[PDB]
Amino acid sequence: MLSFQYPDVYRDETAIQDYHGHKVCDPYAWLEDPDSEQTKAFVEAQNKITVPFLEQCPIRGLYKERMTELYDYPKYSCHFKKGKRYFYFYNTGLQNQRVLYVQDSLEGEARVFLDPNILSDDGTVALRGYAFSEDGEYFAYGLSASGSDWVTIKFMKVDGAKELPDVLERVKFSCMAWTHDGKGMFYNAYPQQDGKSDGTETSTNLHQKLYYHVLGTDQSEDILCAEFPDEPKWMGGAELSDDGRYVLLSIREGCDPVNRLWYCDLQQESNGITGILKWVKLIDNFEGEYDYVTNEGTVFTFKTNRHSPNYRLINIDFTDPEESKWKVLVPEHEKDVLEWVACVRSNFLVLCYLHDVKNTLQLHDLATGALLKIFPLEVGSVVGYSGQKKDTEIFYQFTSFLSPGIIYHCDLTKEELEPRVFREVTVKGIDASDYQTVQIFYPSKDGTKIPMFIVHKKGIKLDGSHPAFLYGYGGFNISITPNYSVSRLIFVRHMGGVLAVANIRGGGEYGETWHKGGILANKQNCFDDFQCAAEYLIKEGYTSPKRLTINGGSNGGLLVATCANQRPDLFGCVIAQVGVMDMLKFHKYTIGHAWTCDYGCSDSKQHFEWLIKYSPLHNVKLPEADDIQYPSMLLLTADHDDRVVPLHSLKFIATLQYIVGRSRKQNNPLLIHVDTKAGHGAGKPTAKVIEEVSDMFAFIARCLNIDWIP
Repeated sequence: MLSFQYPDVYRDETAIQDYHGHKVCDPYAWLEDPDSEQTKAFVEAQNKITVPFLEQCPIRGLYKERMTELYDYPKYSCHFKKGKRYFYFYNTGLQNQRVLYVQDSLEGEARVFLDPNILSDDGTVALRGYAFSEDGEYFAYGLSASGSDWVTIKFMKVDGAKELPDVLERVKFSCMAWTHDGKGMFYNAYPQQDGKSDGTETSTNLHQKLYYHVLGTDQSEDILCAEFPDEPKWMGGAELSDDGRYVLLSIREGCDPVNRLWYCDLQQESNGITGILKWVKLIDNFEGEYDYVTNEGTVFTFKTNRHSPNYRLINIDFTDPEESKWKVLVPEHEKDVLEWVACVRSNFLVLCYLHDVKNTLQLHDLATGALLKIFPLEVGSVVGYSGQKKDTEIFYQFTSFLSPGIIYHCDLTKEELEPRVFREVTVKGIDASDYQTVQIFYPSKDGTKIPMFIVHKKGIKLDGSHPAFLYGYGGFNISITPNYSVSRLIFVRHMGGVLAVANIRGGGEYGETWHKGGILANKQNCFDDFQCAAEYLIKEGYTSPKRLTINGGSNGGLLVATCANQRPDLFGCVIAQVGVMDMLKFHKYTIGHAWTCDYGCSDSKQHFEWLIKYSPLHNVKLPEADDIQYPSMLLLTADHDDRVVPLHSLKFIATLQYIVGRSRKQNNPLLIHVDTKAGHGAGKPTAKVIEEVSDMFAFIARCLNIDWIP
C-alpha cells in the first residue's frame, strides 16, 4: 500500500537528561519550539504525506457526503430563563457555530441574540462561557479564537442586544459571576507574559488571580479581590450565593476533585468591593470537594465527596461550622454516584445520579432531603438542565447512542408534576430500531469487572467478521456515558461496524474509588482494563484484531497510544486525538501542571518510575516477533491546541516513524495530521468536525480495506 516516504527528521543525539540517575535521550526535543523554521518544516512535510493518503480513496467522499446529509438536523439546547426572557441555543443543522436565541415568553416569537457565525467566516471564533446579571438585563460572554483556551470577555445589554464597550483580556480557565447589585462581575485573569498569548505558545500558566470588573469602566481599573502569590498553581473561582449575600471562593490546585472553600459576607465589607475581600476560610485544606447547591440564611447546602466517594449532600451552618456539627441532608448511596444537584422553585432539589453508567433524575425536598418524584428516563444521559432557585420550572435534555434525544419541560407550580416532551428531533436516514445497545461487564487482569456498552445492528452473527471501533478515556473522574454520534452510526450502518465504549478505571463511573483505581501508581490499570475490553470483543466474536480500531482523545489519546506500544498485536488501527505523549515533560507547558493528580510528576523519583513504564514517547519498540508489526496509526492535533501542546504528537510521530516506520516488516502507515486555526476541540466549527470524522473513517476504511455499504 505505502507509496510515500516518511520525512527526514533530524535526531539531536546530544539531547540527554538525567532523571534521578536514569538517563533519557530526547532526540526530537527541538520539536518543542512551535515557532522554529525546523518545526514548521516538519509539520509541513508530515501533512504533505498524510493528506493524499486520507483523500486518495473514494470512500472519504462517500463518508463525507453521508455525514453532511445525516448531521444536517436541527440541534436545540434546553430553554433557560433569565429575568423576564427565555433563551436557547439552536443550530439549523450545518451552521459552523450554534446560535443563541431569545424570546419574551415561551409562547413568543424567537429572535437572534448572539450569532458567532458572523464573527469569522470559517467559524473559528466561538463562545466560551457566559454569565447573565441576576436581573437578566446584562450579559457577559467569552470568545475564543482558533480553539485556544484564551478568552476575551465582552458585554451586551440584553434589551435590544446592544454591544457595550467593556472588554476583558488575559482570561483563561475563568468563572464569571455578577454581584446581585448589578454593578459588576467577578472573573479570573493571568498576568502579562512575554511572547504570544494566542494558543500557539507553550508557556506555563501560573498566578491566576480573581478580579472584579465594574461595568462601564476600563479593565485597568478592575479590583484585585484574591491572589495566592506563594501558591502559583492555585486557581480561585468565585460565585455568588443565591441570595446575593456571599461570594463563595472555590480554590483548586490541579485536577484532584477537592477544593478549599472561603466566603465573603458582602454585608461586612467596610465600603463595598475595593480590594482584597475579608475572606472567611471555612474549609482551608484540599481534603474534599464542596460544590455549592444553595443556602437558607447561614445554612449552606454542598455536594461533597468528603468521606463519601459516591458523593452526598451536607449542610454546613456558617454560625456553627465545625465538621462534627455538619448535617447530612442526602446520604451517600452504596453504589450510585451523585453527579450534580440543582435547587429550583425555592425548596426543591434536583438530583442527577449515575447508576451503572446511565443517568437517573429525581426531585427531593430541600428541608429534609426526602425523595419526592422520579423523572422517568430511557437508558442514556442527561446532558442539559436548567432551573435555578427563583425559577418555577425545569428543562432537561436526554440523549443516548441511538437518537439525538429529547428536551423535557416540567412546570413545578402544579400539584401533580407532569414532565412533557418539549422538543424532539428524529434523524431521517437512521432507523434507531435497526440497532441495539447492550451493557456487559468483563473482568480485567486483576479480576475487577469493568462496564462496556456495545452498539451494533440487530441479529449480527458473532463470528469475528465485523469491523469494530472501541473508545475509552479513563481518567480525571470523567464518566463516559451514552451520547449521540451520527459519525459513529455511519460506521455502523455504512461500514458494517460495531461500536464499543469501555468504562475503564480512572473515570468517575463508580465514584472516587474508580478514579483512584486508575491514577498515579495504578495508571497501568487503565491500560490493562482497555486491553481487556479489546480481548472481550475478540473472544466473544464481535471482531478480530485485524478489524479492530481503538480511539481516544486527550488523556484518551495517551490511552490508545500506550495500548499500541503494549499490545500492537491486538489492534488493526489506532486513532489518537490531541494526546498527551511525553509523560516526562507534560507538566512544563501551559496548564499541564494541573494533571499531576492523575499522572504524578517526573521530578519525583517514585513518580518517574511509574511514568517511564508507560509514557508513549519512551516506549516505542519494534515488536519482537517477525509476524507482528505496529497497527496503522493516525495522530490528530492542531496548532492552537494549548490544552495539550502539539509537541506531544510531533515528537511521538517522529519517534514512531524512525523506530518502527523504517523496519521492513512495517507496512501499516504511521501518520499525523496537524490542523490550522483549531485547538483541543471545544468550539470546533461544524465544517472542521465533518472534515475530521471523514479523515478518521477514511483512514480506518483504507487501512482495513472496508467496502462502503450504501
